[PDB]
Amino acid sequence: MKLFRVVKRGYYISYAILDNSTIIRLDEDPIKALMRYSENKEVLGDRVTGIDYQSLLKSFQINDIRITKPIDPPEVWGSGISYEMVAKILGKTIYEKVYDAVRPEIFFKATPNRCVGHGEAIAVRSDSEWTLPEPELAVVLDSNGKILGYTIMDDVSARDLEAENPLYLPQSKIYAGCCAFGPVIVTSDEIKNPYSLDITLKIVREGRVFFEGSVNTNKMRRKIEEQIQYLIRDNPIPDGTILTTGTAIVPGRDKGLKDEDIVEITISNIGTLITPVKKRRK
Amino acid sequence: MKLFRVVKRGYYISYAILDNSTIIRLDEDPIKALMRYSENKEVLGDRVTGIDYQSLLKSFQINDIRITKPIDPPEVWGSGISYEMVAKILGKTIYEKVYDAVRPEIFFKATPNRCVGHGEAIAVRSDSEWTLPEPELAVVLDSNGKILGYTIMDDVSARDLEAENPLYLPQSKIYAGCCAFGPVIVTSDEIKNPYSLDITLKIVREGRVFFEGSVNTNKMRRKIEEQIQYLIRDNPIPDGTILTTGTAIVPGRDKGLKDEDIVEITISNIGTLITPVKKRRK
Amino acid sequence: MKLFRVVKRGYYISYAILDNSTIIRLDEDPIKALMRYSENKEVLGDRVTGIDYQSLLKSFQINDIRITKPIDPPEVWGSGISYEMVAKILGKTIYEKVYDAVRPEIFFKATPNRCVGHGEAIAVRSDSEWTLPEPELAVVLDSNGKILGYTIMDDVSARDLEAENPLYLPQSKIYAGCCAFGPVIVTSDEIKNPYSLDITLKIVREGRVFFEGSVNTNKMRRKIEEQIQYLIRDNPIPDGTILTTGTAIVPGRDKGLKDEDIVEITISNIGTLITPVKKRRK
Amino acid sequence: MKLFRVVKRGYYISYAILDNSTIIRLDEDPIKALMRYSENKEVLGDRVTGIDYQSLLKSFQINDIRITKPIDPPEVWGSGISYEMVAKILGKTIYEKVYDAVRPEIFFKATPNRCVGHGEAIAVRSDSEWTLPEPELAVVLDSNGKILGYTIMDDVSARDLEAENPLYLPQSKIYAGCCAFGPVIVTSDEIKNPYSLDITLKIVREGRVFFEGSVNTNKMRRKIEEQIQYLIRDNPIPDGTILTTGTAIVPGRDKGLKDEDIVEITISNIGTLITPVKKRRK
Repeated sequence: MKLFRVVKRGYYISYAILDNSTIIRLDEDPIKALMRYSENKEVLGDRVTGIDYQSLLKSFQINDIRITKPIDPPEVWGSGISYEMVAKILGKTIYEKVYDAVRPEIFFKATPNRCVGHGEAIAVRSDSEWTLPEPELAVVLDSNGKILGYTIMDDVSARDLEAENPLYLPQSKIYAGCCAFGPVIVTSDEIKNPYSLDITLKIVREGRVFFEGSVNTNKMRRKIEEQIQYLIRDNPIPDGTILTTGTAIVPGRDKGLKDEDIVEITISNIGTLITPVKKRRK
Repeated sequence: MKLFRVVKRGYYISYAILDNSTIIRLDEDPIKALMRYSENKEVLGDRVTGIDYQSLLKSFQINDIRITKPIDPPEVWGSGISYEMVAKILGKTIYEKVYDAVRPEIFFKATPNRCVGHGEAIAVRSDSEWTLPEPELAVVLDSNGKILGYTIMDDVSARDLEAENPLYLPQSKIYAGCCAFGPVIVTSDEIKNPYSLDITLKIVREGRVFFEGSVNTNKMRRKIEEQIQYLIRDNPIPDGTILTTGTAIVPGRDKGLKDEDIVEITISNIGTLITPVKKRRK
Repeated sequence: MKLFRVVKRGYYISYAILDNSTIIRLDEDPIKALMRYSENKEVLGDRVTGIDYQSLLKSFQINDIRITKPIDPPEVWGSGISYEMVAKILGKTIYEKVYDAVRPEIFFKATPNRCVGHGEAIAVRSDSEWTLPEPELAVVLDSNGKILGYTIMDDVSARDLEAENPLYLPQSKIYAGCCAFGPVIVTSDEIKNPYSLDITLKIVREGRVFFEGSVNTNKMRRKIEEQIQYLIRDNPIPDGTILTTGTAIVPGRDKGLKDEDIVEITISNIGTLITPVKKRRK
Repeated sequence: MKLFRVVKRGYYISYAILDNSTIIRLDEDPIKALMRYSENKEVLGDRVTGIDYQSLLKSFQINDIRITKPIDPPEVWGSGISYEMVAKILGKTIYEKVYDAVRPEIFFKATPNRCVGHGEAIAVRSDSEWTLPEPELAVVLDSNGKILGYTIMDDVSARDLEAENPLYLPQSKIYAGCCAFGPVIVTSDEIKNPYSLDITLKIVREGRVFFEGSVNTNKMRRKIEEQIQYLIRDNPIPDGTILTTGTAIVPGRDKGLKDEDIVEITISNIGTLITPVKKRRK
């Protein structure tokens, strides 16, 4: 099952694609719907025609329906340095110490209103000279830490403020439009092996491929279930929480984002998340 | 006005004390009520007798009413190193670089369900050997960053995990019972000078004053309005957000919290916030 | 307990008077509150001062509080010809046949929005030349038919349309402002004997006692519990239904109501319900 | 447009048939949806397949969907003696006086919870020996009295209690299961001439046509818009009110309903409303 959501005259409607490319309109709340599928694979709703999923992906809007965030995630948490490869602890950089330590990095990324979806604008902080997208695999979680599905997430990071001091990390990570995900949430059975997926980042400036990069999830050192385990320890998370698993694609110092740019992120079996860039006014 | 809230048979009731020690039961939501007072000092409700504010402070519960968090803060943000006085940037420690830099530290502290109030238990992470309370002045904010009132907050911090690596800071700061505040929210006109208040920390173990410390807010280097300014920049905050302003009282390596302890925090004009300690099971 | 309700800035607040003239503000819905008292006589709320019940009765409004209907009755049912003393069945008038028959009269009187309260205007139909108030004792009922309390009701009746044909009875009885009740609902234990109460009707025109009449409930032939029994038979009634028990005070053909009139109805132990009259425009 | 509604796992879903036999699932509340069509004929929703309208009509339930009342009518009002052809006024029977008078009969029939729909059981009062169905054309109304659509209604009447005394009419007309309507609500443009429709009543006992009768609406003396006019005069009605227009098909004294019977009512362009009969236990 692949689940997406549209906004129509100020209200939401959630749809799901079954393997045979038939579209079902959901009776239930999308998060609630994912928990059900996670148990017995039952889907409650009616089969619809006239919903052009393929056009929605390309054109975002058709008539009076517009695609958006597939769900409203109550909490979004991140996890950095999970692939194989200035502030320093006794000679070693903080990043490489965490790479080797038992305890992974876990941080609070976003609230639902700080997130955007397919075809909506991510933002660059008014006071950042160097902001990069971080293309990551992300998981949707229930309150016990059970994986309800997968999606593409863009962990938008004001890399310059982070470099200045690791104590500025929250300011670098949490802001309006700091996070984008979609275009769907694929159920768990739609991905046989999560550690064998291709993630591709493209930044597009005035029709020009300004950056192109790729990495496969088989290069992920720190496994997903360990990230989950450390996230939920003594820490209650609501149903529909998203944990974003980290990035391997890191553009250079010169590849910093700016106004009008287009960030396209592709992951096998999920699709391509396209977000325009809007630079904040001081 | 001094505003508190009780839980009675599974529902909340909000009350407010006017200077002449008369208690008013509120018609409005407490956050909504604070926004009103912030404009024209109007309070909507009826005068009540039989509500023993003074007993509630000492005994927490009377008959079927129990005092709790005065409001449900949609977001709680912290701000460290704001008073005058290992990871390091070119010789200098990360903490002292932020002490001198233009940009203050701002971090996401808690969601409302991760907070507790007067007479409820703060927690120590199951995997922390050294956790300290951080006694701080805290402000209640509207969406524009206007100060709606003041309160006492305990920024409960797993100091050992933080010391190990600054990237563990979120794990050290965000968990169930990681934050406590109360016992009231005092309106802005109840504090003529916020930079002239006495904050006192006491940890009590088996009847014993295990730690006692004090500092006055006139020692606050980084001012409050600057913390607000940096918090809201490109970052939308909901009505009733609490920003906690930082601590000067830091117990030693040997004064780490444990099960059954009592943390009492006193600030002039606000009162005394008392929270028992509960140590988490692995 | 004597329970009343005010409207304050577009919202309701319910209060209750305990025998010792102390006023309690209710935590619960008034209908829900009556069901509780009906079981164990428990009242949930806080004691208030500054609510001037006695002024409210006389002046209707004080500052920003105005007295109104004590509850929103989901259904209002009437019962005619219950005291001892043209359409006709085999010589006898329909009214006198029902007087003698086993089966009492039961009719649907009003929906909640067709009702008004103490100090609000009852109406006369635009097409009625002869409308009279019918001063009656009324009972508040739970879904099983248990008496939750008593009140005063004015069954406002377009007597001329009724006289023309008994099939016009619904049109004579159901309209905007066709019904008024209050000023309180007295709990069941506040009336030792319901069949020993004085009901008094006064119509007041330009300061003038235009009509004065009285009757005692000891003259009630058809008992209340029989009316209840016939009302609920095969007929589900919601909690807080009001059944009005019938009238003995009937003004003459010349005493028909008109614009600006004042209808005052008094019953022992309950009080005096005052409603101005407004004549409808064609 | 022809609009119906199902109950599925404790919740409602509303569908509409467009002339070309395509089924649309509604985004809006059905009453709200009818008001929209009444203005500009716009319908908000998605085209569905797999909803077998024709099976629903015949079998009531398929899988986990069951057809029911097409809407929840806030108020149901009746109107008797509207076709061309003991209590008496000066020699003439009350019924024939109303037949000739300017003022039609209007009565309150039911609340929504006293109504049932296609395939659900109408009831006979436990104390009625002679109850008949009254097959009528019914209109759905907005608050101004504008006709939003048409439906079939069964005005179930305890004819014996009515005959005994016209003051028992409410008891004869208002009870649990006293009213049934459906199976759809047809929009106004689906009926070119409301005064040219065939209404057919069949009572079925153990496979046997126990009664069969028919009449055409061209025999309706008292017109519909006059009934509306008299209904709303000084009397506010909510959106989605149903007014039932009266019957011409009256079975004999021997054709009284009983347990297990099947009442089938057919009207041109609307369909056939089928309701089993359940006799009440004393």
